Amino acid sequence: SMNPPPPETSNPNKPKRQTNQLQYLLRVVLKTLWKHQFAWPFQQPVDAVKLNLPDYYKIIKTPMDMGTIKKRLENNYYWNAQECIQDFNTMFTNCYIYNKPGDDIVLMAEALEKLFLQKINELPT
Repeated sequence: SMNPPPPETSNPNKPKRQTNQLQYLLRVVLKTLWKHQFAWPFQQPVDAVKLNLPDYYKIIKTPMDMGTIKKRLENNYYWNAQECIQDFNTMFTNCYIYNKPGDDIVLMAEALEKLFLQKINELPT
């Protein structure tokens, strides 16, 4: 029922890059999803205490959220675009795992994921 430490956003010994694809992931992908009307549940780690979801972190063992992704991008945490794309997909998958089809939160994730897919379809070479 308690919250775990959040995913790390800083690790000085992890090697880092600022590739054109990573810049696109921040300036296009993250920015588009972050401003969406349905972004709010995904803008920070799930607070299982405040939301009264005592089983959330029993089921979700690789938590991820756009607040974490935003900090990772702004902090140049990643080596490549695939790492960041994986974080987005982990976020969506966690939502679908924990919740039920048709739940409001699932419809919200689906809308954000549709935009995600549209933007990553134009990921620059």
